[PDB]
Amino acid sequence: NNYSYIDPTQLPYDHKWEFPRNRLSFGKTLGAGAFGKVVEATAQGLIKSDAAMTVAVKMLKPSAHSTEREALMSELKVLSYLGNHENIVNLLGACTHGGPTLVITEYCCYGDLLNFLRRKRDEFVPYKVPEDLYKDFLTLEHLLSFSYQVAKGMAFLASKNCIHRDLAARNILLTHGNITKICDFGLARDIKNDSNYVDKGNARLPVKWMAPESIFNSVYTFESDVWSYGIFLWELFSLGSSPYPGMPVDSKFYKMIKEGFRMSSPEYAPAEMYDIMKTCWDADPDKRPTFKQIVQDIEKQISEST
Ligand SMILES: Cc1ccc(NC(=O)c2ccc(CN3CCN(C)CC3)cc2)cc1Nc1nccc(-c2cccnc2)n1
Ligand SMILES: [Cl-]
Ligand SMILES: [Cl-]
Ligand SMILES: [Cl-]
Repeated sequence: NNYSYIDPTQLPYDHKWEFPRNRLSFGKTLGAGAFGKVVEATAQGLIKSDAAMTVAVKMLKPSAHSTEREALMSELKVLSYLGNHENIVNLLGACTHGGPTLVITEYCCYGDLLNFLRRKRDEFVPYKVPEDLYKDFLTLEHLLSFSYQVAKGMAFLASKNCIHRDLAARNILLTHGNITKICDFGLARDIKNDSNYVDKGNARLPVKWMAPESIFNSVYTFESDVWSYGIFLWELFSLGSSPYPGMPVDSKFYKMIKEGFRMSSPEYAPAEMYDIMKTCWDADPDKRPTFKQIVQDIEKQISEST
């Protein structure tokens, strides 16, 4: 089962979310996997004054089977259960009557964070971008803010007993004002053809982001998400590089993780952020920081840079 602690079969779908599907107008695909996709759409009458707005809509493809139909309804129940939160992609509505399940969220102006970092990598500026302000250079200040916002969103998920299990820059969205939103593409990512997912047993898993207890024992906990957040930090401060660069996931990789090999600091990581990474990758889950502790650590770093 994919729910470590919460039980979505006992969580109620709040009908306040229900939206008439005929008021959606579908546009371009934002991401697609084997069985699901997310599309841009315009929603009419979602706003009380009958102004139009752009949203993102998740739906299954005709390729989908009963398992995926149940999974999408479970996902909707979990998002409804989580409720509103500024660091999580905002649920706006859903369509459950009169057709297949549709899940409607806000549209995030700048897309996923991994591609944003790669797009901005070549013009990154560590300190002090004035006359150059119009270019919207990526700065160290932004990276610290991203780390802080994702940690705050993850502390929220943990406070709801929710385990992400695929925390990574590809599952962070960026909107106006350098604001991040944790999401989960899930079935709307083509993991079959994504080299960041690796065949393990009968599954395709994000092995380079996974804690050892998740790889070898299929254990998913608050503490295993913290390990993934450590890998996410490495992506962030390497400006979108793939982790363990040049290492295939093979028997040698699993042995090195078990033996205690860990990545060195990426080129742009402040020492105190690498400190967080190292503690997130402790072999002992009980010695990793909590997300709440990470939030307090990074908040101090941000106030000390200013
Ligand atoms: C339209 C939609 C429907 C559902 C979701 N779902 C989630 O974001 C999500 C996040 C966390 C959980 C919690 N869950 C707990 C259990 N573990 C195993 C999985 C995660 C569930 C759903 C997002 C979206 N939004 C979305 N998804 C992908 C891309 C985009 C997008 C892309 C580009 C521009 N703007 C938006 N927008
Ligand atoms: Cl469906
Ligand atoms: Cl969960
Ligand atoms: Cl060190």
